[PDB]
Amino acid sequence: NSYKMDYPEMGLCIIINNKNFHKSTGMTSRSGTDVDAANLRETFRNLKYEVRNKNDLTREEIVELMRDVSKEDHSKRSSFVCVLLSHGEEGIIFGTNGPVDLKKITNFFRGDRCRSLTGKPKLFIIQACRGTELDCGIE
Amino acid sequence: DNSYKMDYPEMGLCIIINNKNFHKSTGMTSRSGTDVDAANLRETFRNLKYEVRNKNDLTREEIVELMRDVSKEDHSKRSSFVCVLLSHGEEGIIFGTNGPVDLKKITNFFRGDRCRSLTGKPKLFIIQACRGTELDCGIE
Amino acid sequence: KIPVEADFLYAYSTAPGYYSWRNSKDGSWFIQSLCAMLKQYADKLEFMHILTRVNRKVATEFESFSFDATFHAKKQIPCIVSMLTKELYFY
Amino acid sequence: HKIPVEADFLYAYSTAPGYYSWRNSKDGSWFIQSLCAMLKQYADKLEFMHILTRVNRKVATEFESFSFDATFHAKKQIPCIVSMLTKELYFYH
Amino acid sequence: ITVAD
Amino acid sequence: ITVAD
Repeated sequence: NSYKMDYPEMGLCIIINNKNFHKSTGMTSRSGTDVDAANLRETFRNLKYEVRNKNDLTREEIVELMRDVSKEDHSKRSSFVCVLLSHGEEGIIFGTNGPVDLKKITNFFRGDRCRSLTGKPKLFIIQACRGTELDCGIE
Repeated sequence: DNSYKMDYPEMGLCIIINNKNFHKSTGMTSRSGTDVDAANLRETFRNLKYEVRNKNDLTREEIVELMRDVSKEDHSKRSSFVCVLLSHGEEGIIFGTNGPVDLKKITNFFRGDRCRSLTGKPKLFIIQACRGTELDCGIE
Repeated sequence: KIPVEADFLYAYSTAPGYYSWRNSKDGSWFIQSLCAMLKQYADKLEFMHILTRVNRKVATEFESFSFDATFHAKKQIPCIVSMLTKELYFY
Repeated sequence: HKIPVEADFLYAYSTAPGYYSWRNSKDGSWFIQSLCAMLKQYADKLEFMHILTRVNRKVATEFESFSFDATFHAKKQIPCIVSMLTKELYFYH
Repeated sequence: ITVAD
Repeated sequence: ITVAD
């Protein structure tokens, strides 16, 4: 069958849009991510999500943002969506000042750790490098 | 165009690697029950009309070589390609009967630039193997 | 052109980093469930919906039974990894 | 009667494990560009898993890197669905 | 009985 | 022009 989607609210959509990093880090400013973050906002608004844009967070504001969202009462929402736009590498997202483990962010939403979301679809859209291999195509 | 062209003359190969017995020097137990799996896989994919080739208790050398040879056959008249690995493993790693093999190496034989007779056709890998040592205790 | 990594589908029997479970006489949870679900649906259903039904079966119907309490009452969720570019039907 | 704790997560990566992810300096990233378009087009006709498959085909077939750096030029991207869901997911009624 | 892989 | 993330 299908997940239940006839709850009162469709659910939260968190967009974390990091485009400017600290100089001490030496990764580039990510141009166009605003175009991304705005496209996301409009699309999920049409899917009836309570969209929340956040911009340029430290690796610690990210953890703490996510922890707060994990302890909200989701009992009347159908699903949960998170989008992350940033630099990365396999298993790792970059706050504005350095890396965060992906499993750390997601662990707040485990079945034992976020009861009001147990049994409900938790979606995670990640725009970030997962390393440094290049695909040269074929044909 | 939204569906893989599946009415090629053949469905394709279904390679089953059934590693049940490992050499003690690896420190891994025997995999009681895997024969039931290898046989359930055979009958099920024979009804889907694949050319199932069962293989048993391969070393890490045998597996790399089996995969290499299969990727060099002419898959021109074949719709898709299936491969089931039944074994111990860790993350990224599957076990021959004498040691670990990186998965990336089994699959890379079938990259779009490395096996042209399968370019643009679906290449499926079913993996029954452990990926680490964490335990899901669940939630009621 | 297409990416050399496109059109692979990896059907993992368990979440990244976790044990996978096998019954000593019946087979592994994943392969029992995959074969049941293909026997039932390979002529009505796309492949991802079959494997999603494999996830529900494993996730809700199996619970590990072991004389070693460390390994007992444990659960498994399978892991579909799709770099496929089209849908897949077995007819 | 419980369920695994990692169950009902979905991970929609923009790219395969180990690889660069491509973004356009004016138009935004290939993946999010293609995701929003496919969601606009198909979320009242298609189950999510199939939408992301279309998103795979859009990125796969229609995008190719353009760089003044020959190292990063004429390169491709395949996105990576990682589903631990247990039901189908529809956005309409 | 159930075992690990 | 297209850049790496």
